[PDB]
Amino acid sequence: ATYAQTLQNIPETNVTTLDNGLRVASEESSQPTCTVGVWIGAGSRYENEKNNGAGYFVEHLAFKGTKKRPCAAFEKEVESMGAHFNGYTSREQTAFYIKALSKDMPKVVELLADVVQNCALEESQIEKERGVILQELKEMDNDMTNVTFDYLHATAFQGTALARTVEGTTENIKHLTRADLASYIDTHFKAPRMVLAAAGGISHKELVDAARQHFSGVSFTYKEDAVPILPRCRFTGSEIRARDDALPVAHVALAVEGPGWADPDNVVLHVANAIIGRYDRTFGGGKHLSSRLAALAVEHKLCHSFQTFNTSYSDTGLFGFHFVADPLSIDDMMFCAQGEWMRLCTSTTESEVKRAKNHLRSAMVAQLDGTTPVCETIGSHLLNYGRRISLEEWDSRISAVDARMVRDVCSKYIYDKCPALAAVGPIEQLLDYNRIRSGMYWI
Amino acid sequence: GIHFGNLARVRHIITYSLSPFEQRAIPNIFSDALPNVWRRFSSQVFKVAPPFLGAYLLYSWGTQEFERLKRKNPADYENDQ
Repeated sequence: ATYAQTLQNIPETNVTTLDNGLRVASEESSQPTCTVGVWIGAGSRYENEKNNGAGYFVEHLAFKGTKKRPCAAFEKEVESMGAHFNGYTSREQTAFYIKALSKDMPKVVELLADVVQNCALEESQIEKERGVILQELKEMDNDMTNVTFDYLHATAFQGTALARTVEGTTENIKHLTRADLASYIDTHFKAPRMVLAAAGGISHKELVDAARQHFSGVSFTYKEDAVPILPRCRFTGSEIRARDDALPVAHVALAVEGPGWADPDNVVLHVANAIIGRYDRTFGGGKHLSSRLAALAVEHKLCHSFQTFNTSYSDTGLFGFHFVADPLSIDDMMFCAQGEWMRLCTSTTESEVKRAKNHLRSAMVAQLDGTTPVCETIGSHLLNYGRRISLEEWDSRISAVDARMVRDVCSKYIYDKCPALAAVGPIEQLLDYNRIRSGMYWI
Repeated sequence: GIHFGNLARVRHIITYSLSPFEQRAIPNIFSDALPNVWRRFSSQVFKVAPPFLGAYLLYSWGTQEFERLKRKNPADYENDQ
């Protein structure tokens, strides 16, 4: 049983489409337990100045009961069967999923459909959640990492839709109407823009059947079955600096525009990020870590942590890094960081990519560790690539990557580009934009 | 020699900037630049100009007065014979 063989013997992912336009996909295994959910192509990016944070507001009511069954009833029924109900809303994607015994795959599918189609939107529950959401905005405001990434999007995509945060504005949350949420749901939670995904011990045909039974309400016009292409979001080389020397450590995020889901180069960018890696003060490896940047961080105590990232989207994306450091080590950290980025475009080695490729393989395999994560892969893949991509395909693609390819792709997206910068906390030591911009060439 | 990082204690200030490549080097020349050059000029002309005008006059005078004293005074030879 070799790695190759195990990859080929993995059960295939089955997909079928209903007449209403909804897609049903699932990967079958022999597990008494399973996860099934509906991945919707909706998010803050689809909102606008007036209904920003509606998709989030909805995510708060999607579990407070439907028309067929009020709050208590809905909750009791789900709880009493040992099932877990979770979900989330991002900028371009939303999801509501359930974990339970394969023995209930069908009852669950009915529950899901009831959630996405007949949300009660209890007028009173809405005012109750209005205050809850307002408390979460103050909680999240202390999450420097997330405040920093929000700011990164706020400036990198300023003037556009991707500039808004998922949770939305205070004004919006204070004034969103029962009608707005309703409108949101109707406008976005639509069959062709959704995906019923399930993984575990489930019958694809039994899944698709319960699907036909509950996911119905077909469309008449053509405007109801077309998936609206979103207007492009302009990337802008710039920086937003939120200074507060009262904060203990500083967060910094730098990034360049990325390609977008469908682009093959993403396989290389991920290998690239694998070379630089990530780090945090609890990595036993210490000064021996393969990641050069990580090694330097340890030697010179450059930061508390740092991480690379390649955040994709339909038509764009953010490729960069983020670090947390003491006010007095920001400059050296940024220096070494930008240094490693130059090394990438200019002097990557075969040994380097070899390691990074391996690291990347076990990374993709790790994202399929359980029913929920695999179910998440399916929902996302069909929603982003319009098809599931096997580990064997990925591996096929990953294997083709070499040093030269890394240098060329990185040079393409990084070298001499104007980055987007977001800095929060005690950032006096972080040099100006011009100096950082110069770190973008020669290495 | 080394100062960035230990300069001042600052809180709650956000700043926004754009790359040099995303903007014009010399923007709004007529709607902003010149109007301001006029503002600046105007607000300083009566502080500066005056004393220089004064010096200029004193110069003129003293120069002319000097040359005037080189001329002949007809009243020195009226009764000369």
